[PDB]
Amino acid sequence: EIETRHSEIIKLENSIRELHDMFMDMAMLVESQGEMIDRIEYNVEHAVDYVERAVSDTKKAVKYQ
Amino acid sequence: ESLESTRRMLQLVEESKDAGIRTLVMLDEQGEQLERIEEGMDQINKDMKEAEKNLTDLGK
Amino acid sequence: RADQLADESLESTRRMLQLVEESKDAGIRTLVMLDEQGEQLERIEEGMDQINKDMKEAEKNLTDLGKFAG
Amino acid sequence: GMDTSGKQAEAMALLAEAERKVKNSQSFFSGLFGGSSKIEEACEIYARAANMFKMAKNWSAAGNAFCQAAQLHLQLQSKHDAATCFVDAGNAFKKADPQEAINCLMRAIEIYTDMGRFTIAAKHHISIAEIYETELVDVEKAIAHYEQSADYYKGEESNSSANKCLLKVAGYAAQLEQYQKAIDIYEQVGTSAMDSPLLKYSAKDYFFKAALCHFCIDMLNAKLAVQKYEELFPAFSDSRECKLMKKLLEAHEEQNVDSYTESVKEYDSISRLDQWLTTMLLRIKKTIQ
Amino acid sequence: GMDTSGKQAEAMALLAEAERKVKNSQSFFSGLFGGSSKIEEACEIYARAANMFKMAKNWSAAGNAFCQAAQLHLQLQSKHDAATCFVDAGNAFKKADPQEAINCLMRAIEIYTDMGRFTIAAKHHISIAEIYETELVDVEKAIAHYEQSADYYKGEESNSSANKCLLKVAGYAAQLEQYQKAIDIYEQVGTSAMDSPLLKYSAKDYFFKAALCHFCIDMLNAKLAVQKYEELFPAFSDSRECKLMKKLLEAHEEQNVDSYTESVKEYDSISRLDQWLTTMLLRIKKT
Amino acid sequence: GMDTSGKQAEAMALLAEAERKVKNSQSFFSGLFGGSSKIEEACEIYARAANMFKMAKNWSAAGNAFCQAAQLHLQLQSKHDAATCFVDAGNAFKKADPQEAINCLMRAIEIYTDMGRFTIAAKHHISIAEIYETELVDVEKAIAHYEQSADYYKGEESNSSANKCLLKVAGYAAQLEQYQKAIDIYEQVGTSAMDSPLLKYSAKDYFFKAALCHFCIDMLNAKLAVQKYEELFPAFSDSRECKLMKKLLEAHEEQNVDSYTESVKEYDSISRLDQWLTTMLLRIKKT
Amino acid sequence: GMDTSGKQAEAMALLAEAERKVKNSQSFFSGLFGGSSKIEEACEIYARAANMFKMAKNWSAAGNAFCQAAQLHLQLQSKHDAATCFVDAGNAFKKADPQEAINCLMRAIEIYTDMGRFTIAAKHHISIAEIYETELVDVEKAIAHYEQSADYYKGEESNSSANKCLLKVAGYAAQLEQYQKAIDIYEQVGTSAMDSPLLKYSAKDYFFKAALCHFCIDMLNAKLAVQKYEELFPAFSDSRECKLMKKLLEAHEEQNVDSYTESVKEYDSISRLDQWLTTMLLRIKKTIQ
Repeated sequence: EIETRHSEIIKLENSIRELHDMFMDMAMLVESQGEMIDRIEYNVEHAVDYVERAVSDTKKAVKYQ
Repeated sequence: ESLESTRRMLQLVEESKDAGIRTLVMLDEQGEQLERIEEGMDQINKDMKEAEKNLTDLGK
Repeated sequence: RADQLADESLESTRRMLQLVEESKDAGIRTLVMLDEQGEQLERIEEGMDQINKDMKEAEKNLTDLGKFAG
Repeated sequence: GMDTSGKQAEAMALLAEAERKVKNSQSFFSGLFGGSSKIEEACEIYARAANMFKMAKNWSAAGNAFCQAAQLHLQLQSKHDAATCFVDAGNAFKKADPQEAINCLMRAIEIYTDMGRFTIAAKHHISIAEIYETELVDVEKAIAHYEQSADYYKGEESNSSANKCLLKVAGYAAQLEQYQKAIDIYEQVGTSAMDSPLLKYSAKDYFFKAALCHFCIDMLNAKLAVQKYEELFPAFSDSRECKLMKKLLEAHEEQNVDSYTESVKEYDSISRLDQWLTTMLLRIKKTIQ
Repeated sequence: GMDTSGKQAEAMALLAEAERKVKNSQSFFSGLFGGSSKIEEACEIYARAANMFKMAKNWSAAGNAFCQAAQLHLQLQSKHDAATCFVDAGNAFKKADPQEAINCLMRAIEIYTDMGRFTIAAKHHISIAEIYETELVDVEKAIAHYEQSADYYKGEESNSSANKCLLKVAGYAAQLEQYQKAIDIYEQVGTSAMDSPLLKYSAKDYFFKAALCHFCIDMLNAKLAVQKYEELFPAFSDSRECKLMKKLLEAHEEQNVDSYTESVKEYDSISRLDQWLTTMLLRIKKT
Repeated sequence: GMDTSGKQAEAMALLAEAERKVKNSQSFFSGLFGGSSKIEEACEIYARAANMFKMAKNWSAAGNAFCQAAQLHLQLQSKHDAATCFVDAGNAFKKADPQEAINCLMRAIEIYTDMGRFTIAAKHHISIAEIYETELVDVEKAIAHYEQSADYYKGEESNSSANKCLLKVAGYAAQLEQYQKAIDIYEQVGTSAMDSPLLKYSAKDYFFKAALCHFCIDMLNAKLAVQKYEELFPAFSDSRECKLMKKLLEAHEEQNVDSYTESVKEYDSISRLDQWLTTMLLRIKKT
Repeated sequence: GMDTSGKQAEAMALLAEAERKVKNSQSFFSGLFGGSSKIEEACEIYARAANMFKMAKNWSAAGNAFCQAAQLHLQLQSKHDAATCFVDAGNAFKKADPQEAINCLMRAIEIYTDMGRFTIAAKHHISIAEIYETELVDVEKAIAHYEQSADYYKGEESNSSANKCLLKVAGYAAQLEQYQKAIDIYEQVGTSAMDSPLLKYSAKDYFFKAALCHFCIDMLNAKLAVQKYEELFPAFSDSRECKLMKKLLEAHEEQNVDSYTESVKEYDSISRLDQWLTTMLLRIKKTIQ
């Protein structure tokens, strides 16, 4: 019995440590994704505003004609 | 030896929990953001389609 | 009293091993998932910036042409 | 604050300017017939007034100006812009007057679904249900909105969103409505996850819920459905929930309320409640005789 | 209910006005030569009619309308709109009758690959493959489409996308008593899994499967393959899987069928298996 | 490298023929009045000389070029381009001298708030607050910026960003010993987080911090506050935090330094503490 | 393959058409005027042919067609499509012959940095690096490319990518380059991570690597570095790695191979060693004397 418990404790130690590593990798990848989604948000909003004013100006110019 | 092993187990488990909670919070923020970006994308798509088609029709 | 000791100890080993395996498959699966949206969002990076450049240059050239005509 | 008072003063000035502008536009259309630029610029004035007014922190008149501008814009055969302004006005009214916000949001939903966009319509349906249930006390209309959103999602194979909507609908129905629909939805969603990529070990809970619903109906249906699931899903055989349910069944069989009470107490001691299982368990205990 | 009934009523109305549109528009083109605006208007009438058909819960007619709009538009010498109409028709036909959805999706993929875009083509290929797999049994077409999609993905450097298709193809090939393709794909993905900073943990699993399938041939070859993998992956012996394979090997060596089955049952008890692994294990035990 | 320093020299020369472009504005545009596009290309060369400076790691010169290009370009037209140039100048000034970056960012904030784009303005407000914190020592201006940005975020239902901003503000105010605002914010955020199933696990920490802040002012009402927290949330007492707080408050009834000293040492023996909690406990437990 | 046979047949047909189109180009530059449009149509057919080559598995032909189309296009006062086609040619040449892919990528990089987009330039720099190290047996250019990529990333405030790039370049240099740079970058990244809550639970590994780098040269300076680290970072003391380094250095002071060997073996028993740490341990052992 006790030998089986030693095997169990060894396995559990191993699993816990490798779980820790995996979780750290998760966190790193997730924060990277967050940063770069933020940059994409900025660029998309800028494109939205620029292109809206673009269409407005073009239609006004056509009206002038 | 088992006693200190379980001390280690407790410490590791609580640490993983504490960090994961913030992992989840971050993922929730990502999800929250994506819908706004999607709405903006769809709005620009509609505006561009209508504007360009109207201009092309006017060209005739 | 060793009877309940053995019972609780078998219960502990079974639950701990099972629970560890569930945590493990969960994590590995999710980690493998992450990369896909990684490169997908990379490729939207590139597509979007191409859109931006093309439309900006098109509009500026068209404004210049309209000024030339007028 | 100076910022506020100035923002409201110039907003009143701009609203008067826009009113006189639209009247002068009605005059000029016959007088000079300049086309439609006058109305468009009046709508621009209205939008600028409404946005700086919501920025002044005052909402109701902001949404009213948004609605007026959208109406006048749609008067010129422009739809998507008017519908977006409708959505913004509804969002503004969310904190001002639920009824007008709901009206404008339904207008936006109908006009969008006329356009051909479902996901936006389903999102607006979900928002309508959320606002309707959160502050106004009623479910049936919320149930209908959630069902419609799930239907629209399934129309475009959006399995996750429709799954969540149907699960919420089934939960609400089991809370108040009859149980057959809860049985069906819970069982279908649970069995539709036997091969989930991440959720291979999820459906269990759903089945338990179904079991409880079945047990809420009658003992015989409870046991028969329990067996059916036992054969259908082998893993449920070894679930703690299966043993808890069996213990409760055998205890209630002999009419010893003490056994049921101690069993539920022991379960609560091992695992915290959810505030939804406790109500059902209390209702079950109420009928021990 | 009432909404759907009214939608279908004005749907029949709109189709009547649409057939009138096409007929009188061709007549006006012949007699007056007004250009092509009327044809475009008829195309938009078809589009909105199909949209509101879908609103009316009639997928077959909506897909037919989408196909008609697509063919009339491509007859108007424009592609992207026709491709969109064809894919919409395929989506509408997905449920109910999907067979013609196959043909229309083939046409959409054909026009896309003619243009030169790949990712959407591979997505449509995998969609067709899953249609075949879910609704039909002709697994050969599913294999072909998964292989073509994987080829596209790998050609466009999308290694991850190619990997899933290759794994599915290997699984199905192993299912139909073919192991060489399965062995090759499994070992290739396992070896490409060596250096992944992330996937390394799972890099073992694929290899395991290979050994099992490689054991379907003989005994000595299984031993050679497993020892070669262990040498190539030093940590492979660390997992219980190598212990289990060694136990199976020894038990089968001396016709120790019982100990074989009890070892398998204990492995099942600690962690349950799936249909695929159980079937392969039973097939192995048959000899 | 060095040759790129020579080409930054000819890029000061590029700004110099931009100076010749403003000399055209002085005298020659009388005959080139239609050369507004000439001013546009002058602004373009301004911007590109600024970019060559930036690559040349001449932050002051790059910022000067950016500011000059923005000022020239903001001829009551193309305002968004001027705002982009101003924020670029602010980013360039972030390193080296950041003070004028504050003014340019405030101008961009005004332009955007004029346009109404409140997410961009609020993130810029966070930027100026954090540069104040990390570079300067003023905290009150950072507090005001955080309040303003949180107000803008909450305006558009962006609840999580406002919640984190208010959490930081409450922490700073607690460091600034204004506990009423801190307790208000912490109670609000905790009672909001407990609402939804995604954040209910966090409530314990917010409730503990609010309990500490309330305990700081009035010993006697601390017991009532913790009782209110317990009854409101039945699952709070189980948490080690509530037990520890109860131990500390009951020990404070009797003048025994040991009791709470070993309580805190034991708690730290399971996990390390942060500067905020350790400093707060050291300050409060002195009396 | 019949598919590939007909594919190559139509590819040859399109090549003949493209030859006729370059004949058109030379006849419209010297014989006609306004050929710019004609050579633009030539570029269109060239791009079609190149994409169909890529479909045809003839990677070299596709890359050559892309390069020819790009270089012809450069003459039309247009730069962005030139960049796109250069990048496409580099991607095509990635497989088969990648050497000219390096050149064409460098041309795309100089075009981009002339335009002003740096993140694109930096990602292409890291791509050039990775291809060079994976396929070209040479590392100094790898160090240079990683240095430029990190410079570009950190200049634009994108801290994370710069951090990982610097970590990788420093770790590689440690193996074959003077460890002073290894120490500097490792300490810098560790210090940066200490404050941030992200890597403050993993900077212990960076401190350990820096300590090993200090030890590989000398012992006394390694002792000073480790004591300074633990003084600055108190939570490093309880680290099992600190006990590991203490026992290793104590054994090395006594020059007892057996104790060091058994101690490293015991450390290996739990967790696992790496090719790099194994190499470092063997290298430091070999000079025990």
